[PDB]
Amino acid sequence: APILFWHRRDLRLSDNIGLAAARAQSAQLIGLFCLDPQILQSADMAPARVAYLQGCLQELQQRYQQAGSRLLLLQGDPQHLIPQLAQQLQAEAVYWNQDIEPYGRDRDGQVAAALKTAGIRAVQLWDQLLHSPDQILSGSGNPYSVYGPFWKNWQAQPKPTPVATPTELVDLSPEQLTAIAPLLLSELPTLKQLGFDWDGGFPVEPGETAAIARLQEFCDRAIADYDPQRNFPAEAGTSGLSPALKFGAIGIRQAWQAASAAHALSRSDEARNSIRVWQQELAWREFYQHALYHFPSLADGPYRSLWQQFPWENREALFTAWTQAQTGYPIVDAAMRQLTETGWMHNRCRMIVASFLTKDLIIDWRRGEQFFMQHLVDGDLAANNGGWQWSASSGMDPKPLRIFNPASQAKKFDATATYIKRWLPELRHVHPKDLISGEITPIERRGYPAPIVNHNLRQKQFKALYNQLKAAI
Ligand SMILES: Cc1cc2nc3c(=O)[nH]c(=O)nc-3n(C[C@H](O)[C@@H](O)[C@@H](O)COP(=O)(O)OP(=O)(O)OC[C@H]3O[C@@H](n4cnc5c(N)ncnc54)[C@H](O)[C@@H]3O)c2cc1C
Repeated sequence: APILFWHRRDLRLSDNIGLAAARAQSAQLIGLFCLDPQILQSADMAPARVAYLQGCLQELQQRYQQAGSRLLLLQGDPQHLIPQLAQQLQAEAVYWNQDIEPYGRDRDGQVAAALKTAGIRAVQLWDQLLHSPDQILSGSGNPYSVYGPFWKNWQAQPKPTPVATPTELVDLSPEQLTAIAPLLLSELPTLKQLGFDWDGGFPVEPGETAAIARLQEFCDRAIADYDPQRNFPAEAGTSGLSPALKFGAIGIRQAWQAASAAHALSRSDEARNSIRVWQQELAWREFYQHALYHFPSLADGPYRSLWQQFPWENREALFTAWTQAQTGYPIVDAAMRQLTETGWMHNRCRMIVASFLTKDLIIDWRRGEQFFMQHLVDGDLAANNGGWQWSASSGMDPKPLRIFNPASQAKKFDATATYIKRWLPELRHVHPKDLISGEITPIERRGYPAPIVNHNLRQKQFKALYNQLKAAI
């Protein structure tokens, strides 16, 4: 009677809540991962993400072998294959860590129900969050739609520490392997076999080992300057751990512990502040994940009533130029180029290009949300939807109407155009002054396009549409 542990976005053996809980029940612990066609074949899957995922799985296969058992690989529909696998193995139970997204939660409910019908226990525990969505509630027992109060609560809650890595596992026998032979893939498919290609690199190399190494390195040095270095795209001031957190190559308790230890080690007020600021970013992460959990309709698009009626202009040609980094706005194009070429973008840049697509181009932001999901190595529904709702204050933590001025943003966060010239080398000959203002002479512009829109006119247009709608309602 073995216990199966179903991995999804927790591709590591260390600090894994459900895995550690399973090990406490049995040493005959076998891991499994199911390549779900509804996920892998989605038009919203990003090649960079498949590449990172695949790399994480290669290491996980090794970790299980070294631990004493193995990682089973399946390809097909979870609610059909997992119960069948469990039944063929006469599994005592199937464990996994809970999801916050609509698809995963619906899927899990079905798998759990199928397992129950088969008389097999299903244990679903919280792992990817320091505090589950049901632990953080207002005085009236309700979820938060405003960040301030959420943080006040979240910050005061006792923090959990990392759990133990399972050891001394017992592998499946030949007879057990024969019983499940039909449900398994003989080996982990290569990226190319899956029909994907990616050669743009990663913010952090794939796998548990690389993630843990990055966390330690960051907390050992860079984290001390996080504030204000986190604001400048030209600087490598952030952790680059986003895909590791999205796929769980690193445990959230490990991340919190490393930062906490660095804070206790530091004797500098500035360093301590920088570390606290990084820790709060983890809080923002939970704010958006808890929001998606409590208000799943957020995934459908503009949340607030007014925004569900916004008269998006939707000029496809403008959207296309945005996707191809041909907007004529240096700060925006450099950012879009970084995204398509490397699958990652500095947060200040995500804010900048999002504001541009939504406010300047006036394109339904779901188009941008989707493009980001089709290219981000860290593409995450909760954080991505949170970022795009943010571009219009159409969801959680709404703020008064505001429109970023690309030139103002560039001058403030890329004052010497170092980031711009880095991703737009064909403009390295241009003075930072003009790259920031976005006013480049045709001769020095070469093949670089002219601005696709006039910011002042677009800003007036967006405000006019907003004010007219607000009045009509
Ligand atoms: C339009 C838009 C889309 C976004 N899309 C994503 C996305 O698909 N996936 C993703 O994980 N984040 C997204 N972000 C949030 C963000 O830009 C980062 O998580 C990312 O830049 C991570 O870089 P890092 O790992 O170096 O972050 P660090 O600065 O080192 O922060 C550490 C961790 O905190 C979390 N984090 C930081 N900023 C935020 C935030 N604003 N919201 C949620 N989590 C945050 C991430 O897990 C990150 O790895 C989006 C933001 C915007 C404005």
